[PDB]
Amino acid sequence: KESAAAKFERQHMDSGNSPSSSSNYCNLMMCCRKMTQGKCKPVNTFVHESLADVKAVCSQKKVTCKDGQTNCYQSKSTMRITDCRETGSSKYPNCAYKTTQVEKHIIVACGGKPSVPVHFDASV
Repeated sequence: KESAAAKFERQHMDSGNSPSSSSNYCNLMMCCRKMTQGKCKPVNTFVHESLADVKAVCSQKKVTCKDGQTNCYQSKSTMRITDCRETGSSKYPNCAYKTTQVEKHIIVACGGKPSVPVHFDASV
């Protein structure tokens, strides 16, 4: 019975800067949050930075996304994301995730008074 945001965050703001590894965080978080149910997540972008800033990003700069949908917000600065993907190897229940470390502006979706980020659009 989360306000969406908290769960969205735990699915996305993995947290803690770490410019290394890749696969480890990818599979670890998915396992930890047991999102490796019925079918696993072919793509998901894991943020590894100050969760406090995410709530600020939400309340920083609206950008018209590649649709003009929601009211998506671009981060102040480029943040550490580990862009997580299932390799052409992932075989549920033997799911196999691999991340791509990139420093890009997360594009988050804020709402749900008091305004908190509840979805993600993309990162650039």
